[PDB]
Amino acid sequence: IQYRCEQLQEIRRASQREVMFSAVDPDLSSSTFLEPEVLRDVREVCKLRFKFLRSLHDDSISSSVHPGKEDLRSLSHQQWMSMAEKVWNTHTPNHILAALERLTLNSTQELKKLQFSQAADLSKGPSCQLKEFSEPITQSRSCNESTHLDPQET
Amino acid sequence: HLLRVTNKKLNHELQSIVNGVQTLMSFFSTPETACELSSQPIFLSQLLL
Amino acid sequence: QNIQEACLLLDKKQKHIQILIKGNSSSKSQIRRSSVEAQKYVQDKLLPWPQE
Repeated sequence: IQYRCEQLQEIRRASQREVMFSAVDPDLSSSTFLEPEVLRDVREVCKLRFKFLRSLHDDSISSSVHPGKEDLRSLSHQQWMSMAEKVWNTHTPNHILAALERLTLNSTQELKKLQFSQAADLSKGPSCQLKEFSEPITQSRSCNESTHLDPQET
Repeated sequence: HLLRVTNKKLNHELQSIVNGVQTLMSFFSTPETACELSSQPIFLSQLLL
Repeated sequence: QNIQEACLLLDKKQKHIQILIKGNSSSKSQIRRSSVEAQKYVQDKLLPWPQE
């Protein structure tokens, strides 16, 4: 009984620690604010579960029922259960809930940024000012001969 | 005299079990019926979703 | 032919969005029930033991 009272009293003392989460101003660059451990661990558990759900969705759209994918799904679910149970045993329920509230707020701001970026493109009339869309990603320079018509001919 | 010492030990362990279980149950009580003490919720079932 | 296959893909994705919206509404309802079940177990089963 005494050992159980000590365990519950430790969870109560852990609950009393206020978790500071950093303000999401969108224009403020890269600065070094350390992410709360609860926010990281809840994000990684949610991201592992999201990857699992996405793999189930991609396999439902691609009619290629490759049978060797079921064993890998069971392993991914057990790995998620063990990590989720670890998170529920390492972090207090209040901190886990506050980390989920922060994750939901971040997801809501990503959707609002996507709404504003597409509205600014419709008000420019047809003048083709191909200005500086800069950064991303890819060009995997390998490929062979083929004739592909550079199709951004207006 | 030995039996009277053993009787005091037995009564102490009986009282410690009573106090131990009352302390244990104080963690499960809902914050509405408890006075103003900072009853920070310990369980997920005690948090307002 | 690619335009027709892409229309069929758009319809499959649209059906899946409807399933996910319905699934998330059900999950929200189930979390609320699980909270009430845990509180009711504490009240009916755990809280009486100190008197016995």
